[PDB]
Amino acid sequence: EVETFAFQAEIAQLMSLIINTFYSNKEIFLRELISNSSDALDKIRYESLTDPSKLDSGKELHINLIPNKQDRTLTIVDTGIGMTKADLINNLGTIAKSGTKAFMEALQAGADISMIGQFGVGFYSAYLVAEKVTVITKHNDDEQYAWESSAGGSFTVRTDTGEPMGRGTKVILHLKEDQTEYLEERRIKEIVKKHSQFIGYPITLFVEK
Ligand SMILES: CCCCNC(=O)N(C)[C@@H]1C[C@@H]2C=C[C@H]1C2
Repeated sequence: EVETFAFQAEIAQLMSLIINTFYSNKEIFLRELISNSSDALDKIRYESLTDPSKLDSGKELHINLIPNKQDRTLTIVDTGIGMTKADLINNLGTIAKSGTKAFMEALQAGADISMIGQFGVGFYSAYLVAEKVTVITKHNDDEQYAWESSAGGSFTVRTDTGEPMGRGTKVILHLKEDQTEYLEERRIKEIVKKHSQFIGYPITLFVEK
């Protein structure tokens, strides 16, 4: 059972600005997704201080970067707090509405797309490099869900049947044809070292076979 939803108008507007604006410094997408993973890990770490059973679904707090040249995908996996169905469908998009409006006003004032993180909507920078984004997520209080969008104004959410995650979030970037440089080990290392060197969780860059 796949449910289809319309993005809020302001968020659809942000995604098409991200997709259509000429902007060469696309690598900042990785910093934004890693920062998102770091916050999700902070959240479950804090919550587990007052309730250790919240780590029954997995004690390890880490971030994995998994390129796959065969599928042309880059996956960012974290074992953070995860996202409920209400998060995916409504809550997070609602929060993002005000940061979207502020971000788009700043861009009129001379700001540039690399400051998207200061407005809390860094996730959508994924569409600098991806034609389609799949997010698999599991929160302790909900089931495993798959969110997906190729932009164009709509996203889908379904219950996920694949491998159980335990807890956390997996962002699968289906890369545009001319953005395969972000599948290369030396390029990913360069970006992580430049923008994410002080992230307080182990970041493991997988290599391909
Ligand atoms: C925790 C790492 C992801 C942070 N998520 C966001 O910032 N969102 C706006 C959400 C991602 C999916 C698209 C919209 C919602 C659901």
